Amino acid sequence: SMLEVEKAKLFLHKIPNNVPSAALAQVLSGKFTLDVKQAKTQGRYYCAFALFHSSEDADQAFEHIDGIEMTDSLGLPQKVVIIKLSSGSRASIYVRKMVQD
Repeated sequence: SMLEVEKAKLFLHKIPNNVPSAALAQVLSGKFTLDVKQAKTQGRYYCAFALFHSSEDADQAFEHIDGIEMTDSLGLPQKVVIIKLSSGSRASIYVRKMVQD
């Protein structure tokens, strides 16, 4: 049942440190909770996990994400989505499913 929790997770990463993690909720739909990981020492980016109630809700939310669909070198489908920052600045963050089976 650990896997069904994991299949309900989206992985948000390459997030610049100037992005407040609460702003990550603006690019996701549905009902989820965000678990933010601390940036490494002298690190510039951080990542977060969005946990939904099921893999179906996670898949539904990932499809709803407004972002460019791409494939990384590992062959994983990922979406590049723009975060509108209150400073008029912006950030590109990457979103993919946690489990790629």
